[PDB]
Amino acid sequence: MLKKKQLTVLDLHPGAGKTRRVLPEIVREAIKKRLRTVILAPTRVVAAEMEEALRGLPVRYMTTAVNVTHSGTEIVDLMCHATFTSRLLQPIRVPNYNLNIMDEAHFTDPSSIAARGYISTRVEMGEAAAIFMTATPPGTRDAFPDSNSPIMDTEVEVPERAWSSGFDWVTDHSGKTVWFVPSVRNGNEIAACLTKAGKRVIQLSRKTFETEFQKTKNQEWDFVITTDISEMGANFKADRVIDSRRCLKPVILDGERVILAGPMPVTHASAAQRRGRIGRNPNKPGDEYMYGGGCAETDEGHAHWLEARMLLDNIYLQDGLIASLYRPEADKVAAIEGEFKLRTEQRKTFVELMKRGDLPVWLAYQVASAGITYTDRRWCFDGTTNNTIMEDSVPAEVWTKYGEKRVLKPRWMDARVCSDHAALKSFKEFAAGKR
Ligand SMILES: Cn1cc(C(N)=O)c(C(F)F)n1
Repeated sequence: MLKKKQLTVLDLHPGAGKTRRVLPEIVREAIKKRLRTVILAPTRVVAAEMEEALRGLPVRYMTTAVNVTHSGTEIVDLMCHATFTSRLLQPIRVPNYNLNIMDEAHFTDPSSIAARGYISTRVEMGEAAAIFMTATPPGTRDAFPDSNSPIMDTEVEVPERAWSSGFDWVTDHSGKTVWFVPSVRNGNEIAACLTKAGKRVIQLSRKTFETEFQKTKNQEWDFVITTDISEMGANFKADRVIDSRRCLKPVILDGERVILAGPMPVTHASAAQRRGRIGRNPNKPGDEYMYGGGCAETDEGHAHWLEARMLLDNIYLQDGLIASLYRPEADKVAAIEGEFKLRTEQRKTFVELMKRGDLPVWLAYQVASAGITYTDRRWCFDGTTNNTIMEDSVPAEVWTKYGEKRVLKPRWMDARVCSDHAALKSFKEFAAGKR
């Protein structure tokens, strides 16, 4: 695996020990061979788990999720996917790693797709080796891969709203269930229904995942309601998955706005990862997977792949060369390489709108490319009428940095800024000049 110009897809089935058994073997070998190595975790939670698997090996943890005193001498770095791409974007020197290891390498967030693109391009250039660890590489068509123990698969109608009758099987179960919903809002409704029926429910989503995931260890629970973020290496001591088989797809319409389309079917890779939360313990056969729809290749035209191009157009590789997306996932977007390359000052604005601004990549790009500076929030208020953001069926309002109450009506409307209460709260703070 370790030879220059090699990219290896380590596609052992879910729970086959890629992270806890194989990875430390790869790391030991890398250190013996004096290969400057990076290890890329999808989440802080995974980073912390990796620390436990690698304990006693000389690894620099470039994350506050791990409390360790480094020697200074480590030639192996560990950071999150997002942190890697973030450092590439910024005017900070990122070592040209000889070996690049991506765990949970199916992650479809823009920064992860961009990271794969950059790393695979380095490998194709002859510069580096890489190892992508995932049970579900890009374009997999198998939603039902092998497991540590047999799984009972059943196609069944799964509720997506509060119910009073007709789904007794949901609540009659005495074990622990992980339930994949397509959005925070939808999970909130199902969670409230389960709570009303006497169940203990934890909810997980991107923004809450570190904090809330700990509750799954510290408290007793009957249900975990989660979005697709729990596809990325989240482990639960569960005996059932309920899978709506549904997700939201950000879609750019007319180059002009972003909508959250669907809910619509998940990919085969996502379904397999959802399912792969269970069947993990060879001493507990008969874990259940209840699934409420089919799969489809809904990554096609999904905005994350275009956003990944926006990231990659703005990462230095060599002169004017631009990294390509990783070949198996490169046709998911119709983009011209370099179309999104920004001049130095607009690039810095772009970066800052993502990093400090916490805006979606697409939105950050619209603002930066328009020649707007990071602190200039006039664009949050001067959109067309149909860009009015609504909060409880009334237009959302903030007090501007000038102290004037105005309706939130962004010049570029990206649905992700108001997909749930928390998101809209954050966008309100942004529009007000509060970060
Ligand atoms: C990516 N790449 C750039 C060069 C070069 N230095 O101009 C070469 C090699 F064939 F010399 N590969």
